[PDB]
Amino acid sequence: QVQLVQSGAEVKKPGSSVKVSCKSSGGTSNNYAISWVRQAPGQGLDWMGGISPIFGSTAYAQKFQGRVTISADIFSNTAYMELNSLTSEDTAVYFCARHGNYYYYSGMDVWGQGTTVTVS
Amino acid sequence: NLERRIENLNKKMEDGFLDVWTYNAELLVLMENERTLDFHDSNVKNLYDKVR
Amino acid sequence: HNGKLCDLNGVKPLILKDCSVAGWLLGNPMCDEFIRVPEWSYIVERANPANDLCYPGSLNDYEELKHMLSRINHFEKIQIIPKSSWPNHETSLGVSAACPYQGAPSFFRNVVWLIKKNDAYPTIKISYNNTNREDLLILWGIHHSNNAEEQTNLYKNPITYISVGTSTLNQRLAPKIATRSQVNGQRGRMDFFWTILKPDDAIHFESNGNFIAPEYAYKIVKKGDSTIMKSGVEYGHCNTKCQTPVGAINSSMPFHNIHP
Amino acid sequence: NPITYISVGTSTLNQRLAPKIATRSQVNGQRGRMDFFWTILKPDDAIHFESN
Ligand SMILES: *[C@@H]1O[C@H](CO)[C@@H](O)[C@H](O)[C@H]1NC(C)=O
Ligand SMILES: *[C@@H]1O[C@H](CO)[C@@H](O)[C@H](O)[C@H]1NC(C)=O
Repeated sequence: QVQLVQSGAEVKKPGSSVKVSCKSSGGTSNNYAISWVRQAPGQGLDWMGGISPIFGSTAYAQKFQGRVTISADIFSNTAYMELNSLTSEDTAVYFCARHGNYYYYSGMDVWGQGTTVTVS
Repeated sequence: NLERRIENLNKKMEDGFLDVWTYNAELLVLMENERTLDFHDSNVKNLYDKVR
Repeated sequence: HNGKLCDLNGVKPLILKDCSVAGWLLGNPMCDEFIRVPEWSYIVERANPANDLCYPGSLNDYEELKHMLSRINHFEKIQIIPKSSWPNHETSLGVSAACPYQGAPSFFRNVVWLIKKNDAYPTIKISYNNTNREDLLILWGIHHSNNAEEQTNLYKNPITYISVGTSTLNQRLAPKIATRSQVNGQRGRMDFFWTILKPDDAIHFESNGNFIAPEYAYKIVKKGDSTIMKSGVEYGHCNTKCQTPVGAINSSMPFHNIHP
Repeated sequence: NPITYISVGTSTLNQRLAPKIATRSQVNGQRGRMDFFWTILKPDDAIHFESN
């Protein structure tokens, strides 16, 4: 089975940047799309983007375009998400989620445990 | 015990040659397995084309 | 690569700078930075280090010793024979201008050049039992004089020997009193020797002259993966997982073309 | 004899030895050592031993 293991929780100041990884353990995830979904406290899930590394697609949300950087490592089976220019609105719980195929239309059946980022 | 560099040289030479030949055997098996399965697929397609 | 030497998994390397492995292990006066050395991950040496053996000569099986230092990560130096263990020999006059310390003549610090005392040189019969639980690197030497006048002026005995005996070592030496050319201002030579003393095993030294007696040995307190790096690159105050002589690699690629 | 030697000589071997009379650690209950030497003697070739 494949389990997605993320990095620990991050405490950041405004104006800084946070980099969150998502290591695919128990098998590779280079042939599937790994999305990055955040969840604000008291709000719903929000899509930030994703990367399909062997397929070569790196997608971003239009409300996150130019501010988030999502990259993947296919030799360590790790997908990364770097978010710059942190404000108090960027406080959320950040999930990596593997799709059912190479692209983003399919359901996200494998999820990471989450990474809580608090900006203060 | 005063010939550790030459011993390490011999060990690394023989281990490297075994690694090269292990890589050669494994890669030849993988490549010729692809060529064999594609050869069978081409034979079926070629018989189909001959009848067609 | 970013072209700096880093720490290998958080362990600072031993960067000898202008010192050599022989000057470090024999205790060069121009290497007193490295008298007490913590645990290293790899050894960095220059391609042509200036602080080699200050007195001219050689260290016998120097490359075998450097091969054993690719499997040692930490030395803990101990004084196996103090300088108070030579009451009948002069432990203070054994200096030379080829090993200068702040403009004054000096000598190697891990070994003692024993000169005659009271115009006499009694036969040394000393032993050291390795009561420790790990191996011991013991370095000693022999001084090859220039003429018989130097031999009577330094050791009072014209025909001297050095006998070193362990469980697996049987050594007999004699000085090669001859005419050499001046290397580093000195016409004499010094052949240095090493052995690895096992636990519960003794080393026995016997000589009546030309003895560069050991004072400090090295306890091999940690073994593991190590190397001796030939690199002129400065330290970078950084950590890494892969290190080359020209600079560390921080990537997950299956290949690189940086350094063999 | 306090100062002894061993001289071994063949067509291709020229050997002279002397005992290393010294103090050393006990191995197998003995503080003496024995260095053993070997050679391959060709046909129609003699080996000569000299020692005191
Ligand atoms: C080590 O990796 C870090 C990652 O941030 C990088 O900044 C640094 O330059 C690397 N060091 C070397 C010597 O390549
Ligand atoms: C060194 O000490 C051990 C234990 O103290 C002893 O058994 C051994 O004989 C000694 N080795 C010598 C005298 O070579």
